Amino acid sequence: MNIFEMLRIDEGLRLKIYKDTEGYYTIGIGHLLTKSPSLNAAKSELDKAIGRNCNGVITKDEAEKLFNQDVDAAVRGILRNAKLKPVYDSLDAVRRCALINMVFQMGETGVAGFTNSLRMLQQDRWDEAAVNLAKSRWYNQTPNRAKRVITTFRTGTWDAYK
Repeated sequence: MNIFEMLRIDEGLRLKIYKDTEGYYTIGIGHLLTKSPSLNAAKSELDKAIGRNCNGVITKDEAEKLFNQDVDAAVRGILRNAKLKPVYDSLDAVRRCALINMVFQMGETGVAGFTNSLRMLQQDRWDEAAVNLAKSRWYNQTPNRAKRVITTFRTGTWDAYK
């Protein structure tokens, strides 16, 4: 298992514009297009992202490309984030993927607010962090995914992903 595989499992893959769990326009492998209600805005952002007139549809390769960019950007985001980097540096390989996953899903900023959990993670307090992590809107709104991520942080294994 690796980050791509994991995320691929958590985000699914769709070649047509779709609405995510929060109702926002997305495509590919969880690639957010816009928070705007306008499908036109979305089509626009999509064409700008891809570099051609897609008319709401893309190819698999195109999707994978955005995906690569997105994972790369999150890693980097992390590495540049003063609150996040240290955490990431203290974690083992598996747990690193769990952190990237969150960041991909919610943004560096959002993640950066999990102050208490992060601290616990830093200190290797697995179960404590897991409990704290579950006390969140995140958990309450997308429980299955959250559970997967949580478990991963909890155990340092890929069991939740089989």
